[PDB]
Amino acid sequence: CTKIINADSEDPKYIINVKQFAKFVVDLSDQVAPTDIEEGMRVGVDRN
Amino acid sequence: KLLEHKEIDGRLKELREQLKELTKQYEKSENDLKALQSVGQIVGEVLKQLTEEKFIVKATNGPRYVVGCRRQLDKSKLKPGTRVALDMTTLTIMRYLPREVDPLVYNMSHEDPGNVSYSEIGGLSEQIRELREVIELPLTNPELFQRVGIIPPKGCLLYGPPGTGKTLLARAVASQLDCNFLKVVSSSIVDKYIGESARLIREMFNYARDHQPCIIFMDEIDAIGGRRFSEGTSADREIQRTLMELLNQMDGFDTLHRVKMIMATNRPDTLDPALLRPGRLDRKIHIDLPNEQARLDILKIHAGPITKHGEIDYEAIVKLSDGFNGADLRNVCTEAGMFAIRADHDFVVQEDFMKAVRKVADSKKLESKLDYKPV
Amino acid sequence: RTRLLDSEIKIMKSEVLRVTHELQAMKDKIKENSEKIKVNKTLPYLVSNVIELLDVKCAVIKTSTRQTYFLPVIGLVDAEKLKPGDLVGVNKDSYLILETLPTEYDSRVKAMEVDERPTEQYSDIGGLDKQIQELVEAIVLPMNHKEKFENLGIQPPKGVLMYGPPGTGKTLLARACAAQTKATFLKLAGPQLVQMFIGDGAKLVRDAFALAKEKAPSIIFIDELDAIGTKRFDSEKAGDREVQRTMLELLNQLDGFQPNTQVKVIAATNRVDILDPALLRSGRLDRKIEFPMPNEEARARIM
Amino acid sequence: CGKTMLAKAVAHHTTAAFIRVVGSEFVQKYLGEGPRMVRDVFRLAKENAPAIIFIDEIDAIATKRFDAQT
Ligand SMILES: Nc1ncnc2c1ncn2[C@@H]1O[C@H](COP(=O)(O)OP(=O)(O)OP(=O)(O)O)[C@@H](O)[C@H]1O
Ligand SMILES: Nc1ncnc2c1ncn2[C@@H]1O[C@H](COP(=O)(O)OP(=O)(O)O)[C@@H](O)[C@H]1O
Ligand SMILES: [Mg+2]
Ligand SMILES: [Mg+2]
Repeated sequence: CTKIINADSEDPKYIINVKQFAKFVVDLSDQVAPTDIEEGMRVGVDRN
Repeated sequence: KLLEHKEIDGRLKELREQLKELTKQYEKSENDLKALQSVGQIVGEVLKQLTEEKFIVKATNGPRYVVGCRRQLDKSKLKPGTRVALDMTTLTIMRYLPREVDPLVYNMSHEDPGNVSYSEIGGLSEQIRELREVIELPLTNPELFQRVGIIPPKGCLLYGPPGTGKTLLARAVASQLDCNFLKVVSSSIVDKYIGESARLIREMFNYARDHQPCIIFMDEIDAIGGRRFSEGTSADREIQRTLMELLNQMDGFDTLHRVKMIMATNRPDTLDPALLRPGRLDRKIHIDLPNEQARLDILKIHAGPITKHGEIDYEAIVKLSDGFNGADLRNVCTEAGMFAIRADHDFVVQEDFMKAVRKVADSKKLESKLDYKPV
Repeated sequence: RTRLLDSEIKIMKSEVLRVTHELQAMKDKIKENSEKIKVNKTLPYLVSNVIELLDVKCAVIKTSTRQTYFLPVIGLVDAEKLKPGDLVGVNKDSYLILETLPTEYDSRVKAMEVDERPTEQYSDIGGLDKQIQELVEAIVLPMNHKEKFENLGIQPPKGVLMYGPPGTGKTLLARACAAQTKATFLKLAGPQLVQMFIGDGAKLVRDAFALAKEKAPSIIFIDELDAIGTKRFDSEKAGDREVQRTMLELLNQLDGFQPNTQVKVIAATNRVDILDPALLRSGRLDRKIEFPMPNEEARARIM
Repeated sequence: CGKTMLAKAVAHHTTAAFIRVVGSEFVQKYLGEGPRMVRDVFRLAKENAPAIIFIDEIDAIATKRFDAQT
């Protein structure tokens, strides 16, 4: 699990944050909608 | 007749245009077909030299490594102390590098387009030439101090009540150098990390040794300055470490030359006397409340671009002006137009100034009235 | 008609070259886009910070894995739009920068911004119409009639303060004007600029005033300023400092070096004697107004 | 009171190896760089010569109170 910094317009292109490590541009899965992926939220995130 | 020749060539030129334009569009993306293959060159530093091929480095990451180099890249030039570039895979030094500029300092250097001048300031010209004496005179003429036989001072500071022009003076100085005037807010230099608050004081002044005629300005030192403590909270430990790095970096084991430090504060009471030492801080410039002539001066400065009518007795404004700042006269000239903004008078009548002084005057009844004499 | 067949034959040869030309570049796009979507399907972007841009053209960055990297070749972003101190999305293995990521804004700063418009109207506020009037004209008119202040020509006023007994209505005007103007309203709590680690409240100041710098129609509110605005004191052996750090960047960052007229400050306290007079100067907080107790008629009006 | 100046004069007229460290630089960001930075200086004083270490602003390191929570 991680923490979301923010999204951007027109695209998913999420900005993620973790405990100590760096910050990534990440994406959804197909199992969830982009509705409740609101900013400042903890999400479970695969390792690869 | 060749009349049908030019009618034919019109499809030939635009025929080749479909080659040239889309071929250039394939060329601009053809640069990225191989241009996206560069691999990093881990930023390191040369510790010493063991043999001609046995070198020894340490990254900005962690541990110390033993490394080789390329046989064509001037191994004699690899001095202990330089910043070099590495290999990620086989760990060999690829290319010597210049010094770093640590972009907080690059974004400290030249981001002020403030073009205020000495014409704008008024009333403290003795302190203007007095402050000029350290930063402009020996920077242009060292030979008089060399013949007399005394070294010019290192740095000086500015103290007084708030709103006497202490920031405005340094901004008037800031419209002169444009490359080697480094201005410090004394709050960007601290973070929650271990020694990064000290790394900034290291490499700002390393950059000051890099650019020899240079001015360091220090605004509101009371956050970082301090007197000392008997070690109450856990936060002021490393801040005292950050300050004691600064004091040794001022005049410890170094020819402090051509790097002139100008400081400023509102209270020189919460300061270290070791920082207030005449070895380190050489002159203490006292900026006081304006006199009647200087309030007349600042009044005529801020009274310039005001649509008025010529009946302004500036004497009476100064006469009710007792114990005023350099900015509250700008508040009076601002607020006479705040009387002019009602009843739609585009001009300014002479009465709204005496109304304005009678509002600004009792507006500052809630002031604290401290003089803050340096000790 | 002699040479028109030869020149028409050459032009037909040129169109016959144009067919394989558009086919040539139209075939040239596939192999380059196949690796373009290869470096774009590496969508996990390990963002970094642009340390420095060389001239011997090159660049050095630092990923937020605390890792420094030299690079000879920049990538898809050119050098001209970049500067030392930026932050970009970088490839993982090649460490090759790809995009340009816009801002660095904290989630607490994002929590400060309203999106609700709490509706209040001035006839819900009876018997304060002088302070209401001088409050509205000092803020709203530098947002709607700028050429009126430039007509005579003055710098507009900057920084209002309200003080008095804590029941006279101080939040009420802020929620009133927050319903009135259609600008970027931004509120603050008193001890919100108080942090455990050092420098975090100060960076929280410069991030908020960076965001209010970004929104050019925007005004800033502070509730209960005395939580951070305590007057300083000289003490050995003890004494806080970290609150006075953020207070000093509130002073300098508010007013002084590199000022601007884009935001207006609305500060709310009830007690004044605690406050450091450095923020009480003339220009950091211009219009200091008190809210007295209602005389008789406003007491009838409130009920 | 000539605290730095006397070390300048002795360091000028000395004939042995002089090692001159600044006592607020042992606080590196990384772990271990500090302690290794402590031990290799005295190792170089050992291997080098009958040498002289100089340390200034000892208050940056040797304080009285401590806190095993930061
Ligand atoms: N006598 C004066 N005449 C004209 N302008 C003045 C006068 N006094 C002050 N001012 C103006 O008012 C502002 C306040 O003065 P000054 O800049 O010296 O305060 P400061 O030292 O920057 O405050 P702080 O350092 O506490 O933030 C200045 O920018 C200056 O231009
Ligand atoms: N016109 C008015 N005059 C005085 N008080 C009012 C008026 N309208 C509403 N109030 C009440 O007074 C309060 C105003 O809040 P305020 O006095 O700013 O709180 P505090 O200053 O203690 O933080 C509101 O909670 C509201 O119920
Ligand atoms: Mg309130
Ligand atoms: Mg000394």
